[PDB]
Amino acid sequence: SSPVWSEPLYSLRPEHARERLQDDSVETVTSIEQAKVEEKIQEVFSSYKFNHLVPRLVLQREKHFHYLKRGLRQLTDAYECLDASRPWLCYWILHSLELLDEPIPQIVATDVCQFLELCQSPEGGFGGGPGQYPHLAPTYAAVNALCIIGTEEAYDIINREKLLQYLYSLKQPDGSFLMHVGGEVDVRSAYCAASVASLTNIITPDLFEGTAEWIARCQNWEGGIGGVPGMEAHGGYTFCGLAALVILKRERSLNLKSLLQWVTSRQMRFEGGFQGRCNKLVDGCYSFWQAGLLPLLHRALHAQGDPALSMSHWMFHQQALQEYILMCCQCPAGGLLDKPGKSRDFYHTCYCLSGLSIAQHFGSGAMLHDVVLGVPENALQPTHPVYNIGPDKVIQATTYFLQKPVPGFE
Amino acid sequence: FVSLDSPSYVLYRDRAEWADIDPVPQNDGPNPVVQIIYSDKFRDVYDYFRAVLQRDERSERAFKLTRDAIELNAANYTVWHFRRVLLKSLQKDLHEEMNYITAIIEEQPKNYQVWHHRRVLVEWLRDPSQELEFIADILNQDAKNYHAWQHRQWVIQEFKLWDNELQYVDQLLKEDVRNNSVWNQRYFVISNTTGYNDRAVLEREVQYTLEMIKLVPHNESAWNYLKGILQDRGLSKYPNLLNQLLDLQPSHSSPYLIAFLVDIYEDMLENQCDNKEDILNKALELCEILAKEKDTIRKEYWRYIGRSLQSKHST
Ligand SMILES: COC(=O)CN([C@H]1Cc2cc(-c3ccccc3)ccc2N(Cc2cncn2C)C1)S(=O)(=O)c1cn(C)cn1
Ligand SMILES: CC(C)=CCC/C(C)=C/CC/C(C)=C/CONC(=O)CP(=O)(O)O
Ligand SMILES: OC[C@H]1O[C@@](CO)(O[C@H]2O[C@H](CO)[C@@H](O)[C@H](O)[C@H]2O)[C@@H](O)[C@@H]1O
Ligand SMILES: [Zn+2]
Repeated sequence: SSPVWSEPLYSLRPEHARERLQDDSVETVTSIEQAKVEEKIQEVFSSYKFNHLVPRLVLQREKHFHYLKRGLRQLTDAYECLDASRPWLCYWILHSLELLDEPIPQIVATDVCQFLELCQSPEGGFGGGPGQYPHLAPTYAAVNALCIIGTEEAYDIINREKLLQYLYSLKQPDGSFLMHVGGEVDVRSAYCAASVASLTNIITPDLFEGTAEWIARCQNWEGGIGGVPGMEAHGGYTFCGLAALVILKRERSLNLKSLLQWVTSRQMRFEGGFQGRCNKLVDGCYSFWQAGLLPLLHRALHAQGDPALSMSHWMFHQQALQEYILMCCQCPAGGLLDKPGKSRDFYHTCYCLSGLSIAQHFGSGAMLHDVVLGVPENALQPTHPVYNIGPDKVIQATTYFLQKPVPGFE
Repeated sequence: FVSLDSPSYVLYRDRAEWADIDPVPQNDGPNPVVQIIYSDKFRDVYDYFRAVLQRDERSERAFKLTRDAIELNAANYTVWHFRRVLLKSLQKDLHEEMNYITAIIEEQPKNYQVWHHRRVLVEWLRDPSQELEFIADILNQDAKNYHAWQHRQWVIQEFKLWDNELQYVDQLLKEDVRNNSVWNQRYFVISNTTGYNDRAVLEREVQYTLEMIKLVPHNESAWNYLKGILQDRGLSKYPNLLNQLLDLQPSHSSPYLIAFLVDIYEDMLENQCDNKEDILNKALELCEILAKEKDTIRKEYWRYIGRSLQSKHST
């Protein structure tokens, strides 16, 4: 076998070259773009191999940490485009720190709580910044950020009575939710609503009536889930759809066979990462939205007594995903990214790390099996596949809020 | 009136016609986090926006101000909502507003707010007449823009504009047969018009798809559409298809063909086929080929399928 200082990689096997795109001599925009990405990625993979010497891969934790720590205070005017997404910046950064096992100083934690209080609307929910209308997306982010902090100060920020009224104010007769008052409907809203309502213990019998059925209407002929009924299956919306159904305990509303076959098909044979939809490009953020579907599907199938489920692995290539993230998605200045050639950002930092943690950690019942590629220090903290915050944080928040009544409902 | 980048642009704090209203600064708290150090121009517009919003000032000046706020951050859904409140309150010409959103979407087509705004306008006008041509222009620039497709589906379904869409699908499949958005549109059109229960329609679609597969055998979208249009009745309900793919196997043994065979065998076993043991052996052999050689990225999936087949069909 191998000395400890060399670790053979799947993407470096000689037979891996056979996985390059076969365009059948028929060039289209799609194949031209795929080939350009593959050529760049092969150059990257090759830079990690020195004939039979293959040094262990390294997650640059310290560089990522410094990048993240700086983003938590002041940002340049380049971030003006995110002025209606400020709770997202809090969530993406705090969750990345949490995965990296970097403590959140007490003062930082209090400051985050205070700012999110300012984003909270008197009508319930949180807006993208102080004085903005509430919207389910920053509401989801703010609640997750508060649960990551996990102090009584953080939990008590949330106005639960108004939050529940706000969710009611967005609920449509067909089971769907508006993203905000006078706004658009897509499957993101069902997940944002289900996530915040379950964490804060504000679910009424009424609240999600019809919602499972509406989500099922968004599953399409491909087996994944589109933003609304009729639309192309996409990893982001598929994650939202399945996670919302897991919260509602209605996963069986879907065809799990076609979903499983679709998501596993989204892992790229050459790159090792995931694409968001068939015949589009690999992207590090799908390390979460797509690969996070496998622990959800595992749980769903396990609940049905499926005798064929693995007791050690998720149903995707855990090693190849770790290889894609570690070799292709790290910015040497810190932060992570979509694919080589793209700029780092806090969103890709959050989801590449979340996907890495999923890839490293299998758990089902009492069975736990880790596969940490590279140096042992690469091991991240685990993430909950429904909420995408630490499982410890989920338990602590849910326990806290279960001690409070559902607002105005016995 | 004057655009944000116009040489003659003046900050709102310097405008005589705005002198009567005090701007409202953003309170980020005494110890800010994720604090964006705005440009002077950005902060100026948003300080006056906060002022008009706080006062609920439904004025022509507030209406013009929202255009600038949008240029500065077109993802600001609060500004878009207020702009719609003003469109109604001021009884603004909605055709002029359609020309505005047309320009805006052309500039920033990957944005939820701009598409939603356009939909509200079309709903208010009950006028879909510019939609298919406009969307086609966006799709000419990015044939997979998700918002553009979603808006197109809405317009077609809402206003019953089905008649020419299969022809449009065909043209885009000619341009890029790998465009999964277009295969999705194909399913959307057919399921909502003729349906796939018409056996003549289903045959037309199966032939069309098999032809595309012959032209470009490693194009996943066509394989996926073939399975998609047959799966609910059950792949085993189509005995001629198996033979046709088995005839193609030696010369075109792609992971897509091999996976499709496993899918057929899976369904056959579920429906008490003759020669169960033989079909099971063939299915397990193919799962192993896929796991070890032809589709190794999906080794865990193929191994699961093998175990699943044995748990259901071994005896
Ligand atoms: C939680 O999931 C998300 O927020 C995904 N969002 C964007 C977020 C995003 C953020 C950044 C970023 C973050 C911090 C500093 C600088 C940039 C960059 C890109 C983002 N999105 C576009 C994207 C991600 N991966 C591929 N693409 C095209 C996708 S999104 O707001 O839902 C979105 C908005 N649109 C119009 C399409 N997606
Ligand atoms: C809780 C939330 C807000 C989840 C977000 C879920 C995601 C990521 C949804 C995707 C939405 C969307 C508009 C996708 C289309 O993206 N368009 C692209 O071109 C990216 P790609 O080529 O990878 O599809
Ligand atoms: O993936 C197929 C699976 O999705 C469901 C919904 O859960 O239906 C979707 O796909 C059908 C084509 O297979 C479409 O006719 C339907 O509109 C769409 O929702 C299941 O019925 C199907 O087995
Ligand atoms: Zn991405």
